[PDB]
Amino acid sequence: METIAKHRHARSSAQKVRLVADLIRGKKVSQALDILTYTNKKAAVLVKKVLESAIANAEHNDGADIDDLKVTKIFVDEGPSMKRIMPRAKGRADRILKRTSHITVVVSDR
Amino acid sequence: MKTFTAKPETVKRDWYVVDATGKTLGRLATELARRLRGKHKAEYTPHVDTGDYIIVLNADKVAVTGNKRTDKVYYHHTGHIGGIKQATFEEMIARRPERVIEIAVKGMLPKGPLGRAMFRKLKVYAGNEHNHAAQQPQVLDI
Amino acid sequence: AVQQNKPTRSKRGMRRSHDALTAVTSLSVDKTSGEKHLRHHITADGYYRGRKVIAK
Amino acid sequence: VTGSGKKPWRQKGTGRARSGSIKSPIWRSGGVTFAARPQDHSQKVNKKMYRGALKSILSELVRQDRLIVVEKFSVEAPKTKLLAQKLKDMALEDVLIITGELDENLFLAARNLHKVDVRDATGIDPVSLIAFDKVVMTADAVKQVEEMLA
Amino acid sequence: AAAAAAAAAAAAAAAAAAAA
Amino acid sequence: ARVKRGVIARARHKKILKQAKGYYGARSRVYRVAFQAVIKAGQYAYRDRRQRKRQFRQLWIARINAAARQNGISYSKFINGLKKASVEIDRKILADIAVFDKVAFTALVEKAKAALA
Amino acid sequence: MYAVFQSGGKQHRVSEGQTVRLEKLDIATGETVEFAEVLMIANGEEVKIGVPFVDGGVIKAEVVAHGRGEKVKIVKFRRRKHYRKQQGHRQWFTDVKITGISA
RNA sequence: UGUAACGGGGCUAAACCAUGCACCGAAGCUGCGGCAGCGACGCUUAUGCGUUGUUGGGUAGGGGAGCGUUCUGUAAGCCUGCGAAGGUGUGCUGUGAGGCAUGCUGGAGGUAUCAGAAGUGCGAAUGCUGACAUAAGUAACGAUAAAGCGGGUGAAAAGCCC
RNA sequence: CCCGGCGAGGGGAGUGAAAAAGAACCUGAAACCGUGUACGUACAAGCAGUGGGAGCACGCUUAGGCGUGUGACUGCGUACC
Repeated sequence: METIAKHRHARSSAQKVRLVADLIRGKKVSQALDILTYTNKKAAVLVKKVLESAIANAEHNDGADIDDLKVTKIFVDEGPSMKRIMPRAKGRADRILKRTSHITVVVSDR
Repeated sequence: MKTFTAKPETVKRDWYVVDATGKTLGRLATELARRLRGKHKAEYTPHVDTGDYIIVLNADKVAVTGNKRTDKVYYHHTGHIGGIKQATFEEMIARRPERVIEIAVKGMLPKGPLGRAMFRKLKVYAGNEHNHAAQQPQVLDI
Repeated sequence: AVQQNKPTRSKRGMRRSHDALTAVTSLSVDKTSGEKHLRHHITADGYYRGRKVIAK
Repeated sequence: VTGSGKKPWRQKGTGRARSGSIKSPIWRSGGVTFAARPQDHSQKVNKKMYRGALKSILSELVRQDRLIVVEKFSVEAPKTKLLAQKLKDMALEDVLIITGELDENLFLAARNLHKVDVRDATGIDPVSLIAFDKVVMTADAVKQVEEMLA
Repeated sequence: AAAAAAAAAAAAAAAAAAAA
Repeated sequence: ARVKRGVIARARHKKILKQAKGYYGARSRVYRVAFQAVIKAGQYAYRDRRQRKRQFRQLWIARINAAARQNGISYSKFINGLKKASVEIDRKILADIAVFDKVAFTALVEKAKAALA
Repeated sequence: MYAVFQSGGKQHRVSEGQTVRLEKLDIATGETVEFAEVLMIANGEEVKIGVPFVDGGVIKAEVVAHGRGEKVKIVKFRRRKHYRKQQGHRQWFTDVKITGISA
């Protein structure tokens, strides 16, 4: 169809989420969902949930096929960084970020 | 004001064959570099490829006169340890006569790429035989 | 040591060339389990070549 | 400043800042080095420049025929529909209605409409002539305007 | 959404002068 | 009477950066190191503006040389022949007219070999 | 199709019937200006001359407007000093259309 | 550290000396177009012009001219929801600072001109604050007192409950 | 209503003139970081740009050898304060 997908405020290391867009970038659906669940990373099962929801709108929100959907664009943008502190040591503290993402899957036509 | 320019489809590459026996070291190479540089022909300018194939004959009978048959130094360094690999005209003729022409042209040609394209045009052989007569070298022994 | 100078964007993406997960082509079919399963492991119903290993 | 001299470093030993103060003007708190306050802005200007102006400015309205002497423009009652018609019928607007004479219904009524304000012969100044182009005065007003100025 | 962040100002020196 | 320093900052930056495009890496991105870059840029433009008329006054000479060489005489001897001929100096750029007609050039050559002679 | 002529700060070859945009000289928009300082003929028939000038020919051309140049930014800059000068220059231009070699 | 006491190749004349001729070569000089400063000469009036001479590398530094920004005046005046400012792109334009026109965004205020006043122009102060990089997916994950299984729940159990 | 863990969050659906107005919510720049498309780039050394300049994609240059974008190669060129 054309449907987007975001999971905003994904807590997850963003250089790692970028790696797994690539993994299944433009390689249809219904095996790109399977790979993630049988490969490494729990980034796998975080972008996976975004994936099966994108699909589910490409169903219910117009559609009726997973037979003609290719995962056209898939990225992930840097999300709001979670400011915190680390007592680093010897009377020195540092803002230490719990880095974050906006997981974005965009399935379209095949 | 505006000019013709070169293009590598607007320069027809050519085969030439040049002597080496009556010819004299570095004065054979200025004839190579000359041709290479495209100031033996109609062109725009050296600023792209202007090479055009050309072939020496021997490399064993190029004159080096008496006093550089005596020793003409050739230096090389291998970037290791104490290094240093040294050869003379003579030791080269032992060890691939071809090299006395490759080193000549190298320092009479600029930097990398366009000299290194312009190494491919020049061929270097030892002995006056032909071995590639089939892509029609046309005489220019002179 | 403690570095000097700021690496360029290029120099990042150059290391991250080699970073990626191996595409195993994970899904596969047996004639003992037509499931869409990862090979040389569980089918998710215990099988490996048939034969349920799972009791959970 | 509402700050204090507490020093955010303990001299060199660390290199966070060379500043000794949080009462600096370059701080987040600020301070500003040439901060605004009470300042005077009143100039002298001679009495002969003062008159001098209102004589050139007078004798410029004349050359630009826009100075009008009309009498008995005083109003009988507060009601500005009478001070409308007074200007209107004489095809005037943008007025001063400047006279030394005393009619208080005239001062009061002039306050409404911002294209006219209360002006007096004795209160005279440049800027008010200049802006409010038609210039309205009684035969008595001019006679007094002479002694006041020149 | 609380925040707390201080600044640090303590020494990292421990090493001693060369050639007095 | 606080003045907020216009938007005049990243507006006068906005010029530079748009005229500073096309550049590999942070050389265009960063305002500091796209200003010490923009300087150097202009400096070179102004430099080479005069080097145009050098590098061409090498390019020309070069090729006039080759032309004449193949025919008769040397460069030296040539040019001093358009000279010895008089109004027909023909410039150096437009001394070369041999690109689309060698014989156009060759006429000057032969004419000039007799002026010299 | 050559025959060069004095164009002032430049000289120019003939291209015959084809427009050339050259350094500004003179003349209002419109109007023909002729270059009888032509000093080579060789219009493909290979009619060589070597002598000063060509007497009896002109190079006619029509001015299809003139106009300003175009801007390129002149910085004169010396590092380690306190010195920059910025300076804009844009020239001017004569155009010719060319109609010459007319006898 | 390696030729490294010809720039290099290379050269036995391409060396070296003498002579001569030719050519190359700069932002020099000349040509051409155009600009500005001062001086002068004519025309000529706060005038300003043309003509001509000559000049215009420039820190410290002096002088002389301006732009722009925010504000107040000129302003229930003008411009604007039939779309202002700002943002973001382009064209045109000026010697420049910049300006002008305009498309997109935007959803409201902004302001010719002339003059007046300034918290009036920023890359640099280990400047200050705030944001986000960088090293990096590196270091480390806080004790060398080891955990392992099987259930249970739950969507998910190496770590939890039993 | 749907996906998901009666999740979070998001997508729809409506609300609304606007939801790139959705609560981290005005306008939302810049740094910074992606994705796409076009073009370039894996034998070539150096303030990375600049002048020249081949090839390529676009606007056809809508007849014309042109402009826009990019820049192989090549002549230059040792950052700013």
